Parts: sequence; C-alpha cells; structure tokens
Amino acid sequence: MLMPKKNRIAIYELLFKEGVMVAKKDVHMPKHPELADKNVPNLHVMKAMQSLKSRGYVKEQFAWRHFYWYLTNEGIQYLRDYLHLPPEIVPATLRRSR
Amino acid sequence: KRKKKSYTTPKKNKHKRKKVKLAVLKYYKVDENGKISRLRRECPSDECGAGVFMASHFDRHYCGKCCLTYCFN
Amino acid sequence: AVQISKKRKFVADGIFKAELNEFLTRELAEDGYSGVEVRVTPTRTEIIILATRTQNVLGEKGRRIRELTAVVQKRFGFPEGSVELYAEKVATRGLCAIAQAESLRYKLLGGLAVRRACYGVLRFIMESGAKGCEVVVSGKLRGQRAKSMKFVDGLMIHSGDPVNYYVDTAVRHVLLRQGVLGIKVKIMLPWDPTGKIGPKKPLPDHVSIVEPKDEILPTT
Amino acid sequence: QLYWSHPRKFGQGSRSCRVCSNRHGLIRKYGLNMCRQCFRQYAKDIGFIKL
Amino acid sequence: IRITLTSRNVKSLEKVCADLIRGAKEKNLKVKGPVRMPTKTLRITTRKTPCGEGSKTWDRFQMRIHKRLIDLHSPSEIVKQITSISIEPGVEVEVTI
RNA sequence: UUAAAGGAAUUGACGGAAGGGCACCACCAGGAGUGGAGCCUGCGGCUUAAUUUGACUCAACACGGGAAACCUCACCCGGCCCGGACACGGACAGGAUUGACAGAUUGAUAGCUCUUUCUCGAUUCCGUGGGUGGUGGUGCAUGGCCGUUCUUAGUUGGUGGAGCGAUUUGUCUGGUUAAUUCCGAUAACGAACGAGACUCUGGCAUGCUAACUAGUUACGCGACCCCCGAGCGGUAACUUCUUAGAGGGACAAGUGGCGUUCAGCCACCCGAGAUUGAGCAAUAACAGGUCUGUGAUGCCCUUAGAUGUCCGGGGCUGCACGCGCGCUACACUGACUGGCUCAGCGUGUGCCUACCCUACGCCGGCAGGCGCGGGUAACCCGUUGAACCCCAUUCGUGAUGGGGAUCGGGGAUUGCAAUUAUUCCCCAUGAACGAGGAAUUCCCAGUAAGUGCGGGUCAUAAGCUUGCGUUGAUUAAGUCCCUGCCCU
RNA sequence: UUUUUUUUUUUUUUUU
Ligand SMILES: [Mg+2]
Ligand SMILES: [Mg+2]
Ligand SMILES: [Mg+2]
Ligand SMILES: [Mg+2]
Ligand SMILES: [Mg+2]
Ligand SMILES: [Mg+2]
Ligand SMILES: [Mg+2]
Ligand SMILES: [Mg+2]
Ligand SMILES: [Mg+2]
Ligand SMILES: [Mg+2]
Ligand SMILES: [Mg+2]
Ligand SMILES: [Mg+2]
Ligand SMILES: [Mg+2]
Ligand SMILES: [Mg+2]
Ligand SMILES: [Mg+2]
Ligand SMILES: [Mg+2]
Ligand SMILES: [Mg+2]
Ligand SMILES: [Mg+2]
Ligand SMILES: [Mg+2]
Ligand SMILES: [Mg+2]
Ligand SMILES: [Mg+2]
Ligand SMILES: [Mg+2]
Ligand SMILES: [Mg+2]
Ligand SMILES: [Mg+2]
Ligand SMILES: [Mg+2]
Ligand SMILES: [Mg+2]
Ligand SMILES: [Zn+2]
Repeated sequence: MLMPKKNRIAIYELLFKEGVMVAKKDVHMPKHPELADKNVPNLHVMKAMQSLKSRGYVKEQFAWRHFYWYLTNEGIQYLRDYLHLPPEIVPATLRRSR
Repeated sequence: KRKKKSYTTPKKNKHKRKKVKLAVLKYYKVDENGKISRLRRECPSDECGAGVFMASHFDRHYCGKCCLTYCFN
Repeated sequence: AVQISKKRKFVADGIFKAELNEFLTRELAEDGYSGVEVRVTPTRTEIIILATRTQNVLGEKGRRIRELTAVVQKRFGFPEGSVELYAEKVATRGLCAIAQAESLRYKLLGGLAVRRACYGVLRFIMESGAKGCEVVVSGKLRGQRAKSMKFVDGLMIHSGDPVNYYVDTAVRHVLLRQGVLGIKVKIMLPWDPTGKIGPKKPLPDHVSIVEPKDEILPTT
Repeated sequence: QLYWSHPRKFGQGSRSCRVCSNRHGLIRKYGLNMCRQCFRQYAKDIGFIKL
Repeated sequence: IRITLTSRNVKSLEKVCADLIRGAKEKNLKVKGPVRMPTKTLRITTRKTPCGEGSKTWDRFQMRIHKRLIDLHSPSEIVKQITSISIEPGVEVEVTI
C-alpha cells in the first residue's frame, strides 16, 4: 500500500527545498497527471501530503482544481521531523531577505 | 426512488489472501561444517539473479523481482 | 517555440487574473484582502496585492509574501524570480465593500448579533465618506424560515450604466452551525473629480453649474 | 492492475471543467473551459461585458 | 521595424499611442501612422440559469480587441530607447524587425 | 354545545360596479400558420433486469445549453480497488505487509479465488474509535443564481399637520405624456429610487486623423481586340469607397393651427435621420426551480460484500396509444436539367493538460484518398464565386417526374467499439398526403414570410438553438367587446 | 341570454 522508498524521501526533499507543494485533485485513475518537478505522478503526492495535513504538519488550501500546501511555524516545528535526516538547514523561504 | 437492498447471497464471502508460510524458511545447506550447498536454481543475469533465486514448480522457473520465466520440456 | 493567437491570449490572461484573485481571496480571508493589479513587463511580472493589514502580509520576517511568491511560480512556470509580489496598504478601509463584508464575516462568526454588527458596519461605512450603502443578510436567522434582512442607508443607484463604476458589489458566504448566511454589501462611491478616492466622471443627472459672474458694467 | 482502460482521449469524458471538475454540462472551446454556471460568476473578472 | 499595440480598452490604447508618437517625432524618425486594424469581437452566449425553468433568457457577452500598427524603419539601437516607457498594464507590444 | 359571534374604522385583494387609460405574450383589418399527413424530438402511459431522475397553466414539455455506441451515468447485471487520513491498541511474524510467471478458473493476458512459491522490506494488517467519499434524501433547513408577480409606472422614509389607533396627507380636482412626464392647484415642505438621463449599436459626415496585414487614381511593363489618340482584365500622389479614433450633427428648433401666462399636440419646409434596436433596470414577494454546477452548505442516510470508486456489457431509443415545440410537403407563381450572377457576422493547430481551418496538383463515378503549401490571421483558405432569384430546356393537372418516409443490396469515413441508432454516398423500393374540423399562436417596416451561411454542442454532427445576411408584402396608426394590467 | 363547483390543516417572535 506503500510508495517506493525513494518516493517518500524525494517528495519530502522537494518540500524541504522549496517550502511549497502544489498538485491537482485529478486522482490518477482516468488519466495520469505527472508533477513537472518529479517522476511519481500525483496519487503518491496526495497520500504523502494527507499524512502531513492530518497530523497538522502542513496546512492546506484548495483552488479550482488544485491543492496548495502551506507551512506554519508549527509546520517548522515538524520540519524538525524532516531535519531528523540532514544537518540544520532552513528551507529557502523563511531564512533571509535582501 | 425508495428502493430497498439486501444480500441475495449467490456469491459468498471469498476471503482476501492470508499469506501462508512456515514459521521461518530455512534455505541454505552446509556441507562438511563450512562448505556452502545451495539446493535451488538461480535466475539468469538480467539484474535480478545476482541475489534473487528462482521458484520451484511442476515445470516452471519464476523470478521474483522482474518476472522472468524459464520453462523447459 | 511557443505562441498562441491574440484571440485566445486575452482570455488566457483573464483566466489567469481570475485564478490569482480568487486563490488570494480563498487563502487571504484572514486579514483584509481587497484585490490585485497585475502588471506585466518582458523582464518581470509584478503582482500588487491591495490589502488592509500589511503587517499580517509581511508577518514575521517577510515570510508569507515570499511563500506565496514561490506558490505563484510553481504552477504557472515563471521561474528565477521573474514574478515579483508586492503588497499595498489600502488607505480607505471602509470604502472597499469587499473589505467591509470580509470584516463583517469574522464578527458574525463569533457571536455578535446581526443587528449590532450590521449597524456597526453601516455607521462606519457612512462615516467613511460613502454617499450611500446597502447591506443585505439572508439566512437562517432566529427561526427555521429564511427571513431575509435588508439595511439601506442613504443614496443608492440600481439601474442604468454607471452602476458598473459607481457601485462596488461584495457578495460573501458565512458558514455557521445554523447553515449558511449570504451577505451582499454595495457602496456607492462619492464623486471626487481628482484622486483615487472616487470616480472622476460625474453623474449624468447631477449637473453642476457655476455661480454668477460679476456686477459692475456701467458705461465708463 | 487495471484501474485505467478506455482511452478517454476524446468525447465527453476527456472534457473537464477548470473550475469544479464538472463534465456533464457542456464546456466551451475558446481557449476557455467553464461550466456556463460558474462562467457568470467569473465573466466580471475575466473581462466580458454585456452591452 | 514595426510595433504592434494590441490593447484591452480604447482610451489606454489612444494614450499609449499618443505617448509613442510624442516620444518619436522629436527625433529624425520617419513615422508611419497608427493604422487601425479592425475590431475582433469574441462573443459568448450563455443560458443564464443552472436549471431550465422559466423564460429562455440569454446572456450576450462581448470583448473588443483593438489593434494599432506603427512602422518605424531605423537602426534597432533607437528602438531599444523607444521600448523604455512606463507603459499601461492593459497594453501589449510586439516588435518586429 | 361552542371561544367566539359581533360592532364601527384602516389597508390589500376582488367585483358579470362607475369614471380615466394602456398592451398585438389582448382585439380589430390582414398575413404566415399550428392543430389534418409523414418524419425528427421531448412528455404522459405501457413493457422492462433497468427502461435513472427534476419540471406539469402562462410561470414544464428541441428544458436541464440532455445531439448518449461506451465514458457521460445518476439505473440494472457481473467482476476488481482503498484513495482505512490520523490516534490508541492487537499479532509484531524469532525479518515473512504485498506483487507476480505458469496451470485451473473467469469475458479477461483480474495472482479475484484455488494449485504452486519466488519476491516485497516496518507504509502495513487485525481491531477499538474517529474520519473520508457520495449525480443518495430534503430546494418546504439554506447561500449563490435564475425566472415570475411586472415590460406596467410604480415605491419609500425625515419634519410637519388629521385622527386614540391601524394609517393617511406628500403620492392631487384638472390639462398633458409611452410614464408619480411636466404644468398647475394645494397642510404640506423639501427629498430619494424607478422612467428618462446613462453604455453599446444603426444611419450622416469634414477636403481632421492615415494607412506595403485595406484601397484608389495615375504612371509604366505586359496579353488580346479592332487597329483610330481607343477597350477589357494581369505586375507618383491621394483616402470617396476599407478600417477606426477625436469631434460635429437633432433640439420640437423654424412656420402655421389647436393650446389657460402654460405644459404640450397636430401638419409642413429643410435634413441623412423628425427617432431605431437593445442593454441595465425599483420597493416587496413566490413557502416558483436548482442539494444533478461547485472543495457553497446544515441535518439525516451509506461507508469495504459500499449508495465511494473503477472495469465489461445493457439502457435511457424499447409501442395498442394521447399531447407540445418543429422540418419536409401537398406541385404549373411549380419540379427537372443546363447556363448566368452578387453577401455579412464570424471561425481556424502543438492551446494551464489535449486540440484544427484548408489552397494546389494527381487517383477515384460519389462519399473520399495521397503528396505538396499556407494560416496563430485585414497577410491563407478568402476580391468567403452561397442559396433564393434570373435566362434557357423538358415535364402538362395526372398521387404525375409532386411527395421521399418505408427498406434490399453495396461503398467510403470517424472511432477502442456502430450491431437493438452513428454519419455520408450509389442503385432499388415509391406509402400517407388533394392546403387541413373544434380551437389556438405570432406579427407593424427592412417588419412577418421564403432562402442560405457562421457559431454553441462535436470525432463523426443538425431538422435544435443562437447570430448573420439575402429577396422582401398585405393591413393598422385605433379601440377597450374578448384576455389581461395601471390610477381615483 | 348563459357563466355553476373546486380536498384540508399547513403563518411564531428581538436587544441599545
Ligand atoms: Mg433570497
Ligand atoms: Mg362593517
Ligand atoms: Mg385576428
Ligand atoms: Mg408549415
Ligand atoms: Mg399536426
Ligand atoms: Mg422515463
Ligand atoms: Mg425553492
Ligand atoms: Mg426540489
Ligand atoms: Mg432559495
Ligand atoms: Mg416548492
Ligand atoms: Mg396625531
Ligand atoms: Mg396613503
Ligand atoms: Mg475616408
Ligand atoms: Mg423588477
Ligand atoms: Mg459536491
Ligand atoms: Mg430520454
Ligand atoms: Mg402528434
Ligand atoms: Mg417553447
Ligand atoms: Mg423529387
Ligand atoms: Mg410517383
Ligand atoms: Mg396551439
Ligand atoms: Mg421550402
Ligand atoms: Mg454546427
Ligand atoms: Mg462545430
Ligand atoms: Mg438542443
Ligand atoms: Mg359539488
Ligand atoms: Zn467548474
């Protein structure tokens, strides 16, 4: 019922890079939408981000077909759960301003 | 409308698969207390058979990962 | 290696404006969101977000505007920081009807009976330079039957052309345990001949003349 | 597994609204995809006028 | 080198065209006039109602597409200066060499 | 035995009550019809495994932009899937969780189930809860929207008088207007919405603007005609036609008559036009319709053998019937065959997620095919060589050659699939129908009507609908009987 | 000159 093992770490890598995840509601069965950022199509994106929005790790917004994923400071407190793996790096939204 | 449903039962409870194995599965044979004997056949090299073995069957030889099938008369 | 027709590029731009605006009103409903002006430049695309609380837009470190700057890039494919977002402080809060209905919503969620909230927003709008205003609230209020409520203060135009640049329509939904409440706020902007306050064309009915000229005119 | 058959490259199934994933009421083709129900909501944004 | 101004409304079209002519004619630039391409009208007609009850009542939506062509035969170095104008957001510019 | 009966008085509504008006969803004078036939397509009723369902006077019935081969699809019949988020807890397999070859099985090449046993690497799985999803119910729980009351002129408050009050007076005796439109009178005073004013379009126009993505005149070259400086079409300046911006131009202004100092009406000159078509559109409502447009939504219902979801068929089309919107017709003012001849909206490809328009040449009788070329468009299709009409031929009052349904055989073309529906074409078959009873609809000038084209749906695609044109009448310019509305 | 009838109950009220 799982993804491949590279899939979870890759999609959390994309979230830890940008801080913004975006997909659409088209659930993989009548047609095959692929994210332009990754290889895995869209179903596993949904199943990965629903675990975050359920536990409260990543907030959710919906628009016209699409999901946008939003990140709070509580979201950063559970970006610490991703920071289990690498050294201390903030995703490049919060950190600096020129 | 106001339709009402029920089970006619001409199709009983067919269970989903309950995977059956032994308690553990012992594969490797030691000869002379230190020499390795392998009882079962190995898959050919299509980036599967290096550490993945075949299945035994009445006539078939099945590869687990990449579904390579050999069979001989 | 890409171009489309002039007939379809305008309607694609319009669907882009509508998508952007209603995503910003679906997730910026917390503070006072008024609108956008989207400027295009062949090096950079600016998005001006007319909003009320720019403190809530900047946030902690300048965080939310940069997050939504990444958001707008990651679906429309304008990379490398080509799209730049800015927020602007709306000076007349009570003049934007979209802002005032959005201010009415968060009061009407947490208690705050409909009479007190509606008279409070009407006195504020009428104090804020408005010539006339109308607030209509429909929904399950104090019963099972849908008793609609109307509130009119001053001077309202309904027919003719200059509705479309005198009357600012605001239509919003409120979810409560009773169900839903539909609100309609429409505010007739005052005629100011110069500036950003109201429209610059006068009413065709309201005709201004000049006061008398002179007096002395006798021969030498 | 067979989740997807039935090529769906054309016809009524391939037509999907851009606003609420509707397919039943017909969807136009001017570079635009709507319902005709939510088009009236959004014509004032996308820039159509009656006259 | 020609410039195509395709705009959303007529007043901003006329104002950016007048600004371009005023910023053009002080130089020694031979200018071809603001030629008026004919108006395209994209029409959409709508049933107005989610369910089919009542009198048959139709919307009639229009957009007017306006287009002006201006020819400025020159070296392209001057055209780079001509491009730099604080332009109205409802106007689209094409340049063609 | 019953909780009212009743009295005055106010506002609605209504009146086969009176006054004053208005409207072709009303009439008169007329036109085209519809209702009669065939056919297309909705609805009721049957049949059905299901023939999914909403709407039932205007204010439902070519409506859900509902033109379905499956998808759509909500209904049957059968087979898979978890997308069971997430907590706590159970086994925790001393790591074994799912994926699958082959064989049986099943429509299936579904590891669905059984035989068989390799793989899979801490997401599972089992359960207690919660939750998710729903074209399920409830439009009489609701928002949004739409329609209608209501295409008529109506509607409301502040202060003040009247009355205990409900309310009224403003909002009116009269004149006038499409109009609560104005003039006037006046216990009312100033006001506001609506109508107009406003926006688009139409018509006129400057010799303003100005044009190699539009032209024109000249000037050439150039082909033919006669040959006589001519004539027809191929390749220097000016905007009249082509496009579109600013501006102007029409106001009852001028005359006369009817008019109370009036408000205004009638007739006429001049003009391009003495006013065209729309849009928007009040206060208050319907217990109008939509939960099947929505991630707009309350509550209920169902949630793993699912009302979620795919997947394969079938179906909404099935016919002793009645009804509605329509198309083709009933022929000589016509059909057939040839020739001649002029349009306007607007549409067209690598599109925010899946998509063309066609020029040329050659093959084929036609539907069509093959190469080649253009068009992201005032550039190419396309000086959109349209139909109607016009000229010539044949047919000659005959169910005739009008009529073209019924249906036999074949041929292209889309598509994953046309069979119990595609569509197009060829040959054959050749019915009813003789201008339509009771009744009813629509309509005043580029109008009804004949006719073709473009768009929406789409792949295939119009008899539908929505815009465009093209040819182009008859009879009104009036009333309140009939239908219905507004004011005392 | 006509011209009659057309189930039955569904309708509750505020602070400044
Ligand atoms: Mg309402
Ligand atoms: Mg009495
Ligand atoms: Mg008559
Ligand atoms: Mg007929
Ligand atoms: Mg008939
Ligand atoms: Mg039925
Ligand atoms: Mg209702
Ligand atoms: Mg209903
Ligand atoms: Mg309602
Ligand atoms: Mg009802
Ligand atoms: Mg009194
Ligand atoms: Mg009164
Ligand atoms: Mg001209
Ligand atoms: Mg009204
Ligand atoms: Mg829904
Ligand atoms: Mg049907
Ligand atoms: Mg019939
Ligand atoms: Mg009808
Ligand atoms: Mg014939
Ligand atoms: Mg015959
Ligand atoms: Mg009739
Ligand atoms: Mg005919
Ligand atoms: Mg068509
Ligand atoms: Mg088409
Ligand atoms: Mg239709
Ligand atoms: Mg009786
Ligand atoms: Zn939608």
